[PDB]
Amino acid sequence: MKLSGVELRRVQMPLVAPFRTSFGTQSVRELLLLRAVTPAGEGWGECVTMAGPLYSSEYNDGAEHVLRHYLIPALLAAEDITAAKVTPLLAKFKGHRMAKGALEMAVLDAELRAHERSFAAELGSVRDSVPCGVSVGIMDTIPQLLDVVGGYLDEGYVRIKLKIEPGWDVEPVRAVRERFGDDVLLQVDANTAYTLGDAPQLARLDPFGLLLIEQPLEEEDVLGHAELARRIQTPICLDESIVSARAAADAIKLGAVQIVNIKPGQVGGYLEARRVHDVCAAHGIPVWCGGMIETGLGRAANVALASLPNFTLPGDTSASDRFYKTDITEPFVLSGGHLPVPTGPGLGVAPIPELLDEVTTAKVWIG
Amino acid sequence: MKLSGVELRRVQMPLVAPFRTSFGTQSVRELLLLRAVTPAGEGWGECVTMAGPLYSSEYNDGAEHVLRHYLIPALLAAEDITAAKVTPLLAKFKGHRMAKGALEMAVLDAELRAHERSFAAELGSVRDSVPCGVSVGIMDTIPQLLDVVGGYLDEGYVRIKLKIEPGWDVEPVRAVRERFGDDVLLQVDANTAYTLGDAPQLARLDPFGLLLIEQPLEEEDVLGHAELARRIQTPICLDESIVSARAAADAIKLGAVQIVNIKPGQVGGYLEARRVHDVCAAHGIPVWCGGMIETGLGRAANVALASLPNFTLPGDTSASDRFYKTDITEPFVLSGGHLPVPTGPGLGVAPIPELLDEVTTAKVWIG
Amino acid sequence: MKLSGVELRRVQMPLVAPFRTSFGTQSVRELLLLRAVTPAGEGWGECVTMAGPLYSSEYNDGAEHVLRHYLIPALLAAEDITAAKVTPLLAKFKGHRMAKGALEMAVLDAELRAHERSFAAELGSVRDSVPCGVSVGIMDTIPQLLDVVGGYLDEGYVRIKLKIEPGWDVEPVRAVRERFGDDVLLQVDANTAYTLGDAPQLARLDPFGLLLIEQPLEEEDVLGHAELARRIQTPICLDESIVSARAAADAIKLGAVQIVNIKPGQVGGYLEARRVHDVCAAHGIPVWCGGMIETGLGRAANVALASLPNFTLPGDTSASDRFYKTDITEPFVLSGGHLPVPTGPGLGVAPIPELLDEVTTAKVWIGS
Amino acid sequence: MKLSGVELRRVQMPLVAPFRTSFGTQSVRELLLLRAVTPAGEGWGECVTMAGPLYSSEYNDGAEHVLRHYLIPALLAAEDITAAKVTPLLAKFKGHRMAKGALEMAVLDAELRAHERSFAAELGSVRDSVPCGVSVGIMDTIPQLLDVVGGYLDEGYVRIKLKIEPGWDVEPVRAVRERFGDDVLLQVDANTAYTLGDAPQLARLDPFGLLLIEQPLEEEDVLGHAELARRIQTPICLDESIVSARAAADAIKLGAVQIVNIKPGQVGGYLEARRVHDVCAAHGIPVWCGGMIETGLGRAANVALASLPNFTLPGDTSASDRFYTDITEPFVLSGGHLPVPTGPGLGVAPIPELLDEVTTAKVWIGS
Ligand SMILES: O=C(O)CCC(=O)N[C@H](C(=O)O)c1ccccc1
Ligand SMILES: O=C(O)CCC(=O)N[C@H](C(=O)O)c1ccccc1
Ligand SMILES: O=C(O)CCC(=O)N[C@H](C(=O)O)c1ccccc1
Ligand SMILES: O=C(O)CCC(=O)N[C@H](C(=O)O)c1ccccc1
Ligand SMILES: [Mg+2]
Ligand SMILES: [Mg+2]
Ligand SMILES: [Mg+2]
Ligand SMILES: [Mg+2]
Repeated sequence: MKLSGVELRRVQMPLVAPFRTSFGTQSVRELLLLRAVTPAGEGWGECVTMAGPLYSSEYNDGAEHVLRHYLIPALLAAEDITAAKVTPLLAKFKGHRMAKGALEMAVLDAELRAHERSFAAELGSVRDSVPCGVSVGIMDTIPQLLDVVGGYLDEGYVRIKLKIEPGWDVEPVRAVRERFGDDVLLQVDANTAYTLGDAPQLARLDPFGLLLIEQPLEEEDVLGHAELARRIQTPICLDESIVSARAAADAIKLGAVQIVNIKPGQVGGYLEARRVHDVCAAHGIPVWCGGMIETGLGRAANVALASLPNFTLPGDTSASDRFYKTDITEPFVLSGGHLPVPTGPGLGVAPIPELLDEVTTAKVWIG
Repeated sequence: MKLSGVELRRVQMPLVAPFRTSFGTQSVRELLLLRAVTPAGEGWGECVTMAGPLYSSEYNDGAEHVLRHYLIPALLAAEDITAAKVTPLLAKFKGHRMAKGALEMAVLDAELRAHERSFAAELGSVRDSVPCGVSVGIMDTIPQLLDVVGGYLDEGYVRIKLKIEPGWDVEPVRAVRERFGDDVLLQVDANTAYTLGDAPQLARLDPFGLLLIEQPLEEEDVLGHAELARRIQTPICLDESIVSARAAADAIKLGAVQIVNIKPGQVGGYLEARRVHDVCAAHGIPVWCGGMIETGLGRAANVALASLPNFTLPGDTSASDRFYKTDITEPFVLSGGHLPVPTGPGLGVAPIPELLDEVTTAKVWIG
Repeated sequence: MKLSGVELRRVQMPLVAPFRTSFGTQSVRELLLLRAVTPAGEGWGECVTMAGPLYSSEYNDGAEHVLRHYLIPALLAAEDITAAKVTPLLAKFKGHRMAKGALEMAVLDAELRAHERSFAAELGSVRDSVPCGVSVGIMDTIPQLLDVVGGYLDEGYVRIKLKIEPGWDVEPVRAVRERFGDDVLLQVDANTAYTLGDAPQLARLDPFGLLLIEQPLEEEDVLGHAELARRIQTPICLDESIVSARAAADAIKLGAVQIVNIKPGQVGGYLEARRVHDVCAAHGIPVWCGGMIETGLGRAANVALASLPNFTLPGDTSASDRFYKTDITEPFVLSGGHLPVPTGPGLGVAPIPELLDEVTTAKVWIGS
Repeated sequence: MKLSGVELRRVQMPLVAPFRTSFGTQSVRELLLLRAVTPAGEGWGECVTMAGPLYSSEYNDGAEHVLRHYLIPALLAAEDITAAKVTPLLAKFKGHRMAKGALEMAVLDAELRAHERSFAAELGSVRDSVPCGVSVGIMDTIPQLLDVVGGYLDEGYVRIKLKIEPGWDVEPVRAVRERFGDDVLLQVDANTAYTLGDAPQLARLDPFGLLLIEQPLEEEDVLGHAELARRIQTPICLDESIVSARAAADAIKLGAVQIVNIKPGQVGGYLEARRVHDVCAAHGIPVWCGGMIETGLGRAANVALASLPNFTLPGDTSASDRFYTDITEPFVLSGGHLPVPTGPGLGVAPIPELLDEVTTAKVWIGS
């Protein structure tokens, strides 16, 4: 396979409801989409960067620049290209895992469509549907949270994940546990908002039987997470820190993590994502799939990934209408708390051209 | 697809020269071959068991029985099969990794042929050819050994591996180093033939700068290998002990292994073999591909596997003519110390019926 | 003080000689300069990013973008500004340590000039001049390397650092040792080019008595460096991995490093650089100052930093004419293998406008 | 800058009420004050030594002697001095951290005023006010204590700290918890009064939700503190043991401490105090600022220091009217907080009428 070129497309899609996290409230999602063109056909990738560098150092403009001037040219200059060979060819470029992963996603989509093989087949799926949780952001009031959580439970989601913050942590959890019982799968995500010194306060969440606390401390404080694991009873889940299979290996060796959140864009592609799943499986560490408010493209790839054997916890693979009234692909519709693994070649979904054009704010061809 | 059936075939192929290890001399390789047939097409698998349970608990007759009465029936009874689902379907059957791996190899060959995809593509190859070492057995004299080793170096092999045993260790290595110099990649394999108490004698191998010592102690004495690593300087390579990705993870955690020999049949298939490669890579542990005097079928899958990124030491992926004057497939011919990674769909090679029938001693159809 | 604005100036400076490292041969150094303007006066900062993201994830264009659209706007919106408050104000922007460090450098220059205090005073200098080593890149032949090393020793540099790479390691070190003796302070830098599996080959460096092997493995493989340290004899020095005081603390706790290279831009500024120095001092770990082929501006701040008490090994603070025939500032001239710590307010140095304009390829004003 | 001289002053100041700790009952605080004179201006330093060697080996008379005959001469003999060079210049004198820290304090005030820069600026303050706790000494009865702490809570203090001793520990804590509730920030300090053999009693303090136990065992028993920390559940805080940044580093490496009390005079000055803050911060260890019943001079420097980012627990930086009247502008509590001074240097200076009023001795060491 020789890479003919890549179309970078900048897309803006409005959310049905604002989503508030430890670093801001967002009403519209700005995305970066890649259409890789090979003699065999087209392939699509999605970048999980956002407008600004508030979640990680990568953001849309920087991803677009590094892709346009380094990564895509490097692949275009290669004598032969395959999805597996993408990593060695872009290795001399330090960092930029989300851009690399988006590019690899597009390459792998094209490659697999050429072989009439799905992402689920290539990654090694063993399930035909995946159980799906939902991630509920920070709310302004407690009743407002209880209402949103009850609505999502009525829709059939099998797990609730609450974004927590200093000043908004023990109370919601208590409110949700009191109104909805102890049998609901409940977990929290802190987005690096705490410090090892906040260990007593986080221990106040022990009686509520959460499945996990996701990334309480800073991205690079792996040892601090191992220390925190000794002081609380809720299992520690790492997200922002898990950027590679080697990173998961090291965090496990150090006792810093008991459950791993695999974000394919964050680890540099779905291939590395499978590798993270595999090392965690070898060490007895459960994994689940993380979300980034993706379109149907990334959502489809994520459902494929989430059907692998060591995904023993429901992922952040919600339905399309949880974020978008109109997805740019075939919509993902919740059925009994589950999503069906796509079966078509490649991603099993593709942009609907009229819908994609209505949300396209920019496009450029690199060739 | 749905598995339509499996042709189980017993093959007897004579070796160019006897091959002697700490547990016996092999002169005729008795093998078990599998032909899986689906509506999509054919696939070939090879079992690496031997006639008797001298290397492991698995042997040809026992493999045939467990395949015929448990594994193949279980796969035939599934509504849908994929190479990835072979492991969950055969999970209720404890053990029998080599038979399972052969069955998976045949299913995967058929699956990949249906998609016109090579083993190298599915496993994640990054090289078009692999560098090849050779494994030299125990000899009667030192001059014999020196002549055989020089003959293999003149053929262009890039690494020499010496089978060692009590009474045949320090002297052959000294002889090889004195006759051929310090630049030859040299390593030894003992096949569990030593004991922790023999640690001083193995330390007598320190001055010669071997790459590794392969399986000094027994299959289950992993802790003993960690102790041996504290007592000797030559890096320790585990073979018979590496039966799964979890086994490798555990041995790495215990400081029992610094280089891993991946034998796909021994770990239960090529998919598990890739998982072992990935687990080792996350821990900084180099891997290389192991041999079992396979035919061109297993040899082709081995070359594919050995082209993955963390196979950073030359494997036991020798040419066909080091073992067989003919071989049942298109031969693997050494060119500049390298073997070319097959590019055809599936294994990229298939049996030549004329030759295969000449060496078949039994065949049965299970469907 | 409120920041009135920042001038971003892009500069292109030709090198006296090519400089080759594990990721390329460089003939011209492309730089970012920041001119912070406050009611009290001016301050200068320098970014240590390079043209492309070959050394780290940050590169010139990306640094300029994040500065222009996030960091400088964030500071302009601050009611009160001090160099110390730069870190909390930019905390919500993850990463971009080199851009942040350049901005903090400019703010700190302005603040210290407003208070008539030098960088050396603010950082805690204890000596008036610093000893200087030199970093020599990969060469084409061994004789070329021997000639360059002898020439640099004749200039009076007190330490030699050789860029090493797979295939160009044991031989250059053996050659330098044989010709120039056992008393030359010698050390090597690999720029992440090796792997734990390459441990035997790096052990072949054990007899030549190097001070350190700098960053043999990847940035994020800290455990791998501790394990290499168990298998070899030369002390392990971390460079690319030391991005913060917390990073240094963790590497020391894990046994991954015995000597730390402090690159102020790499850790996000000179205040964090001091913090790294203090952490390493508290654990008995020597530090030395790292270079990024900076102008006289970054060089002045670097010698100031390198005059702190725990910088007990010569840093990559070479003289100006080692890289540039004409520095944009007053030059730094080697005197007996030392450079003098500036004494003026702030950096103790400022760009000479005729010289700076000759090498300026772009400039933009971001302001209120 | 060339030190012109230092005026040594003995100050005797009445406390609002006696203050009792496990090492004695206090009725008047005798202190030692320093007036450094440089050509650029004046600076004031305070020594935290007390009348006798009851808290540490340093006491007022001995501090004055080592200053008058060794430390001040050494600084006077120097061509150029800066606050930073004070430590290297007095380094050949083993020990005497409190005297050196006071001398450094005065030199730094003079230096900072000469550059019209505050202490908070040099140290790197990021907050304009700091939250203040109060330290309550041993009382004669349980109700007597409750009146004192309730009065301190009515004044607006945000944390209550109780001095403990053999015979005064579980009971005062139970009383405060039941009378004043579970939301009061409460901690205890033993001043080395217990042993590892007393570990059982200190385990009885676990149910009441204290923030920490300050210095249970002797200053030099760091290992015993790590042994204790395994055995009890309330966090361990070290005070007397933290005498340098290297000492905090060593205690953290040994697991002997999770919260550090930074006493600038005890660690040898405010510069070292900042270094201790930075070391703990790099290790994820919260710090808080400690008091030594200082005047407004030490109180101003302590408030500045306590406004650095890792002071995440309210320090012993109580209001001036908790002990005194003060020889500077009093520090008046506002909503449980004190304001960080903004003037040059300390931002405060003695009011001559009040300073002379309490001065018992004066001597000039100079040129
Ligand atoms: O369902 C979805 O798509 C979202 C789930 C989600 O919260 N993703 C991550 C996280 O776990 O931090 C995230 C990342 C950035 C902002 C907000 C959230
Ligand atoms: O090139 C080849 O196929 C041979 C390499 C080799 O020695 N394989 C293994 C081993 O490591 O014990 C083996 C195991 C059992 C019998 C014979 C060999
Ligand atoms: O003398 C100087 O300024 C340079 C010294 C030096 O080598 N700096 C670093 C390094 O350590 O790799 C570096 C980083 C990137 C390119 C080239 C060098
Ligand atoms: O509020 C204040 O200034 C005092 C707080 C305090 O108790 N300081 C220390 C200590 O922690 O042991 C101390 C030292 C000497 C005597 C009495 C107390
Ligand atoms: Mg998360
Ligand atoms: Mg073997
Ligand atoms: Mg370096
Ligand atoms: Mg105390």
